[PDB]
Amino acid sequence: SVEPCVICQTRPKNGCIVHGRTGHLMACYTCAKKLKKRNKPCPVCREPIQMIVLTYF
Amino acid sequence: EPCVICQTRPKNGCIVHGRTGHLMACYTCAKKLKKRNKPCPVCREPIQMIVLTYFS
Ligand SMILES: [Zn+2]
Ligand SMILES: [Zn+2]
Ligand SMILES: [Zn+2]
Ligand SMILES: [Zn+2]
Repeated sequence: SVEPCVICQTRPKNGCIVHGRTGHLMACYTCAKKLKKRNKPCPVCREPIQMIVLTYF
Repeated sequence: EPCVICQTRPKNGCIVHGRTGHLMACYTCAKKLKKRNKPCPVCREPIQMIVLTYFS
């Protein structure tokens, strides 16, 4: 999607939530860290945030 | 923004090296690069890991 981060609605989607061989790119990196830090699941699949990847194009 | 290699499939292959990832290629072209021991196209750094990427 060409939309911004689902949480802050301002920063770009650059926080790949990675769980196994798939990642879910919906949030910015800082909002993705905030979810993981507060022990929140992946917004898309509600599966635990195994790791977060600062994504660039 | 199609895959830079096959110019057809979407960019869904996150080349991951450390905590940063470079999203320029599709997953199957990204596998092909890693398989053949080719570096990351963007930074020419080793492909540690490839991630099939999907949006919300
Ligand atoms: Zn955000
Ligand atoms: Zn997920
Ligand atoms: Zn491709
Ligand atoms: Zn790279």
